[PDB]
Amino acid sequence: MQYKLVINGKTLKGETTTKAVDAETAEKAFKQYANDNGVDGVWTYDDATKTFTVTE
Repeated sequence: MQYKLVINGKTLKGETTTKAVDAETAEKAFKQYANDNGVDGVWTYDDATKTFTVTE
């Protein structure tokens, strides 16, 4: 499944995507991505749209 990450950061804002077999695998990839880019926010996940959102 294609999962989407919506980033609402202080300085970095946009969207990116990743492909994974399940949501937990996608979450790990996105949490690594956020750490690599210096984003430290709160997360939500909406199973209906397969979208994660992170806000600083």
